[PDB]
Amino acid sequence: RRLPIFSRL
Amino acid sequence: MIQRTPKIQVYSRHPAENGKSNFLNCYVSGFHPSDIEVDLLKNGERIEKVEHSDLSFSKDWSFYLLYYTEFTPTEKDEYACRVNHVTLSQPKIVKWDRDM
Amino acid sequence: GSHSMRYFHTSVSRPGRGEPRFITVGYVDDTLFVRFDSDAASPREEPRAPWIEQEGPEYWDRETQICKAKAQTDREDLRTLLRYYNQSEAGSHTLQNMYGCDVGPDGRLLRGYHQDAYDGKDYIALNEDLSSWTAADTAAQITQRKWEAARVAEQLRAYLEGECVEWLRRYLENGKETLQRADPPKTHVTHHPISDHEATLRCWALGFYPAEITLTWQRDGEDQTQDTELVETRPAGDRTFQKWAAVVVPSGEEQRYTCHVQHEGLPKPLTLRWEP
Repeated sequence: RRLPIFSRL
Repeated sequence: MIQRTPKIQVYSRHPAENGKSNFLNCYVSGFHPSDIEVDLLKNGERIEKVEHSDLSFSKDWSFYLLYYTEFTPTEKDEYACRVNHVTLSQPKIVKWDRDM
Repeated sequence: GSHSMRYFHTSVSRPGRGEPRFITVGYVDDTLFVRFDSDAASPREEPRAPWIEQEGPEYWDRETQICKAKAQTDREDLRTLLRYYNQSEAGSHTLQNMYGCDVGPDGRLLRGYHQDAYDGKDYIALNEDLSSWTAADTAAQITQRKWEAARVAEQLRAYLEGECVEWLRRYLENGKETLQRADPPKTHVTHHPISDHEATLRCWALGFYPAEITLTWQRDGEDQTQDTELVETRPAGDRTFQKWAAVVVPSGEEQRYTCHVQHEGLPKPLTLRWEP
């Protein structure tokens, strides 16, 4: 089950 | 830009037995960047419908991929892997040797 | 045993040839179980091991949605990295991400990971504390500052300590037939004449799972580390792996050489010799 969090560089 | 040239192994799934169906594998690894061209050869000629795994990479970020197809080794038939990559001045051909 | 779950992600730009291609795969130990490829005709997260096929439609929608969102995200990030490193827009570049968790046999968190690389070079990594960052250079320090401001590490830690560990555990149970079976290597030694004066002894390990293995030659009980050719562990195509180690042996010395095999499917380390 994948990480649903997105964080831009 | 830092580049890393692929290590190349061509080998069978099970030990070679003449007349027995098998798989011919070409595993390429340790390479960057990811774009790469791999052919499997039967007597100098490209085998059609060769499959490959999905791009993954190692703890050091270097890429690996497996190319593979069904084959039936014989005494006289010569098999090989032909690889092209940005670090290679020409394509590299590694001959299949059933002892490796 | 001890186990791990890892997700791997690669985006490769290709200016003039459309948007970057995004491929991502999930593993439990050395078993691939899911894949997504943005170049597939109909990109979905697809099963690649039988024990994941029982997850319902809602699993597949959610996983697929995440993959598509990270595909777009990576595209923005690849444009940012061009700015950060003062690069032209004409070249192809790579952004890789890996995250996941290690558990011990009791199922507890041993280690979390979340790390990125750009053009094959470490960029930024979540430290083992799951609370602080290692930036590789001044570009990545800009990311670190943004991620510190947004308390990103806190969110990663919660995933890594919670869902990562709980679903790995679920997968280990559902794939207990395969994931919790170690296949011992089948081992033999072969003899390959080079000249009148010497021959190669090649110790083989075949049909083993998982991939971790030690293969070593000794001479009169001394490790021959500098004179051993050790090939990289390679997949057979049937879930299992292969490996050999070879030493060049002077004629008549064969029985002075012993091959040593350690693997988790072996209750004891093996010792083998060439047998003419």
